[PDB]
Amino acid sequence: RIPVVRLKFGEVAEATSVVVLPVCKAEEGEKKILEAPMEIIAGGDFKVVEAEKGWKRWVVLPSWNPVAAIGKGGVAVSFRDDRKVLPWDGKEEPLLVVADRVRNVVEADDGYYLVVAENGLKLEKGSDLKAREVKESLGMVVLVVRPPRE
Amino acid sequence: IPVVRLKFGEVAEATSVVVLPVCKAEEGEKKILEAPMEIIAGGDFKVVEAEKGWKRWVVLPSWNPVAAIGKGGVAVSFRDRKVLPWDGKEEPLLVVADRVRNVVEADDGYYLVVAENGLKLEKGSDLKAREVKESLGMVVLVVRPPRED
Amino acid sequence: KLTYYTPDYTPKDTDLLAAFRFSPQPGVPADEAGAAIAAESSTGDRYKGKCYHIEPVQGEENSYFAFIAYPLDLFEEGSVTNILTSIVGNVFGFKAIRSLRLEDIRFPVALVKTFQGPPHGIQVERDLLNKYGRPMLGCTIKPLSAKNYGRAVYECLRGGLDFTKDDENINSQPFQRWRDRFLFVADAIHKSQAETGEIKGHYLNVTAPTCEEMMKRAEFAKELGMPIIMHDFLTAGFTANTTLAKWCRDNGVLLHIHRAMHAVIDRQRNHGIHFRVLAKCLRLSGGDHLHSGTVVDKASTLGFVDLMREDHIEADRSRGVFFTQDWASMPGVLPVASGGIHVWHMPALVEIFGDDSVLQFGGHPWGNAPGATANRVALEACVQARNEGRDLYREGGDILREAGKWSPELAAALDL
Amino acid sequence: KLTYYTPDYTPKDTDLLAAFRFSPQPGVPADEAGAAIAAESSTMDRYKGKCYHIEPVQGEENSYFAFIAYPLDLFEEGSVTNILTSIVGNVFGFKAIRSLRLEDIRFPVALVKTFQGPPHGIQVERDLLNKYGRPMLGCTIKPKLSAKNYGRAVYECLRGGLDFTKDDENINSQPFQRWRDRFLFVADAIHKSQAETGEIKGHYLNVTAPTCEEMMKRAEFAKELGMPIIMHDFLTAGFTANTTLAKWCRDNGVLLHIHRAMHAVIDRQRNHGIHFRVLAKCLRLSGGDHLHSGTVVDKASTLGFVDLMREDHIEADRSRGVFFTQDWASMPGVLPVASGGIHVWHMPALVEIFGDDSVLQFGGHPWNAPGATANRVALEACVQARNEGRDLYREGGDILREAGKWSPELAAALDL
Repeated sequence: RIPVVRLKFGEVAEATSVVVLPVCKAEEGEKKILEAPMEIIAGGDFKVVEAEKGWKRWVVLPSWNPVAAIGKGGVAVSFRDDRKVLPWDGKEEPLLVVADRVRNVVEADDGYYLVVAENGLKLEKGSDLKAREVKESLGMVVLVVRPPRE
Repeated sequence: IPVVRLKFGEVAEATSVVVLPVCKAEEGEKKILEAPMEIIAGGDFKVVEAEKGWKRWVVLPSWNPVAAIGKGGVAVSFRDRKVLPWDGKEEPLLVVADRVRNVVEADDGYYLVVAENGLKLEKGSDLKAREVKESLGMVVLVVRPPRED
Repeated sequence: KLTYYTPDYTPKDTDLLAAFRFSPQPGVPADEAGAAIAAESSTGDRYKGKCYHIEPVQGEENSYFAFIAYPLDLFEEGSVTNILTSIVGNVFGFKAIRSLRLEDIRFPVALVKTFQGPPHGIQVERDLLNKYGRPMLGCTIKPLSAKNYGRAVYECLRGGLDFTKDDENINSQPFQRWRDRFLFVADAIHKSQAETGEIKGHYLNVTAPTCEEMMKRAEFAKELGMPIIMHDFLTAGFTANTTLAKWCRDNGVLLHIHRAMHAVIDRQRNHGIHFRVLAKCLRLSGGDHLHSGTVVDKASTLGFVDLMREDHIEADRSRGVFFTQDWASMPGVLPVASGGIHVWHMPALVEIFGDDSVLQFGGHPWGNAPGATANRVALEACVQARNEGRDLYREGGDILREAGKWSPELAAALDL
Repeated sequence: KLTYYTPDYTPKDTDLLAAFRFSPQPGVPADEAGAAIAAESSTMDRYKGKCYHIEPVQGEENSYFAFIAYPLDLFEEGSVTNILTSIVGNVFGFKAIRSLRLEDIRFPVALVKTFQGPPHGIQVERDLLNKYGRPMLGCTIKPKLSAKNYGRAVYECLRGGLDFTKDDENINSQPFQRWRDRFLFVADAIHKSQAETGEIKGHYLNVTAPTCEEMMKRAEFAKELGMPIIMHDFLTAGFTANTTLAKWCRDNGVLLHIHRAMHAVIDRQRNHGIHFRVLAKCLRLSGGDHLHSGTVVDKASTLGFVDLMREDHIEADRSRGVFFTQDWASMPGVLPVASGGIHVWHMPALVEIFGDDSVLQFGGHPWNAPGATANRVALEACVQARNEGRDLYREGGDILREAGKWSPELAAALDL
């Protein structure tokens, strides 16, 4: 289904590589996701970066391979509760969803695509969107990040 | 004070949330004196919280010096200085500095002071020779661009 | 981890120290990894090891050294096998480390004195063999029935070598049974000694499937008057090696140790046990001779050669010696150079190893006695030249060519 | 090179076959490298190995397999040590290869029959112990302490319900505890437990020793005291010593437990050294009734080992790590011992994975005897459930939760 890698406590000891994504929220809505800077210019040495647009909120994510692969068009969406967004079971915890707007076109039947739901923002299977003939989406979910816990 | 390539998987090491407000050298001490010191990852969303907003944000992967800084974290863009254009230009730079460790105590340790134009890095011994017992930040690491070759 | 990594600990004179190299898994800090090594290899308040120092490997990414002390009481007196299970038994399988290699061990005097050491050692061996002022020579017979084998031994020893060696893979096989090899070899030795007036021998292989068979073979070699025997310490085991070494002291028989299968555990540089550790372990267990191999990483090689010959070796990281090792007057072990060598390298071998060594050579254009002659001449020429201050690393070409003017056998060798 | 790589050779029923994995140095063809391995490991045109098949490792660059046959005549009857010097003595040090690993060996029946094999074997061992229908249980005593207090811990645990109690593998004889007293106090603990419970209980007394004579003395004393089983480290002590002890055990009726300390040094890295399945086969031929194989709670490789050391005949299956069909010619198997990271929550899986012919060695219970109780109950519950038809990989959680209500000792364990 959706690839889910959970951030864990104590992971701050030695990250060799890390990536940065702008942050959008369920309350902020689809508009914020359109507003977020897509191209983050890497003029980096050990990371120095500039963004095409100024953005208030930034999440620092480890260079997990799916997140690293995205590059441009990478965004993180904050959800207060996991259950509403996740088609499957939830742990009643805040959810971070990484989405690639570059692949927003629905081509992957099993692929999950962030879309604007009537209630708010939801992750929808591609096949389901194809059944409703929705050719485009906000972003294609690449990874779901779960919070550190005890 | 290590110099590390932005390399993914070389030392594989891997996973963390860590952030530094960025300053340009051209900006000078004023930008450093104003960048937000406390950058606190929390809640469960883990979106980082800064006591004050900053224009430019860069993160330095949680290598050991970066993790050690905590408060006072800052990143300083440095730009070169080629006599001959054909001679290859030196790469752009970034300095991870602990503003909390402003005081000059280590002769070996480099410290961030102000050049006539822009900022500069000076040895602790040199600063003590010049009678400056204070610096803006203490450099904890050195830069080098992601090289895939 | 705070009960194992103690940055401000000074080792005691009676502590055993070990130096490890490791590369920690992603997300594992070096100090935590070091503490774990100490815990896994010891209990895990006076029965635990302590990691006292951790430092990066210069030049190597994600690679660190850790120095760990272990209390004297954790080791059985006189036992190599106990020392090894305690230190290398399961630490290498530890999950937070990608790879682990053991570089060095400091054996405290208090522990060194509980071991027998070499049955005879360097000085005693020269006296027993009555051979002074030079390296010793030998070769391996390339090919046979026991008599034909015996003929080859005779010719090689008769021609001037000090020792002839059994192939390390021939113990007893349907094509040749050890009892006959022993009889025919012994005859060859006795004839050569009688005809030349010198002391000659053969490294009879007594490596065996059981300790009883090992003793039977060793006892037979003693009955036949053989001055030296051979054993494969890594394949056979330390219990068997130690046993044979005690036997050898009691019976006056020199012991030659072959190092077959060492590559299995020390070849790669990022995992396993460095040969110098095994070399120290062997010096404590027993054996008068130990293969070192040739050099013609000479720094690391020379490092262990001194560790197994000298009384006191100061730490020197550039030679791979991590700790200062005081051998407390235990006798040393002659290194044996071997593999890839011929008369062309004789200059180098003499200068590199000095006199306290054995040079084993692998054919000569005119058969075995000329073979032996050419090596004997080349060696004597090199030693005498060294004694006159000639620089064997540069003049070696002329030393051999000049020798070739008086010896047709050597010349035939130098022709190729 | 072309005298060794022979692409059109069919192995004989009497050939010893070996499968190696290697990575050649850049510039060196796979076929030439395969030929070289056969050459380095052998030699007279009947005394050479032949490389008969070379294929790439699927999914990897510069990674190949080579299959080499060796004539029966090259191997000393009954000797593991001769087989090993021949096969692994020097190939690992060969210059044209970056890395080399030995993956498998086919022992021809003609050679298998020259070995003793396990002293007693699985079926005999069950009959001697009078234990049927289930895996056996045990644990290692912690603190890993005087002989008297040690003996008390042993008594309580055996009395409490375990079949076996184990000595720490690193304690042979030390200033704080000497083997002779450990043996006396443990034997008392066993005898009281057996008298009280009516069952047969043992203890894996460590008889590992620095010399063969000492090893025998320890073993003889264990027999004098009526101990049914003893322990030995086959890798550190080595095969000459192991084989010797196994022979002693068969003659004297004592079961032999083999620990695998230091195997990580030899096989942890996937691209160099000797895979444990090879060592496991070698041990089955040398001796040992029980062998640590370790738990999994690579699964496929693990299952491979278990069949190789237990079945009479194993069909080749590369997906399970078995390269050659192996016929054991009615030699009895070795009972595998699972260990590492195990407690009652893993009991379901352990029973289903290994079946009945196994021993489970458990690590800490909140209440010694309550520990033994919790594991004894958990195991019996799992075995009964399996026989009834429950699926232990899914229902295991409920089987343990229900069992936990029968005995509060188990609940206490499950609660953590």
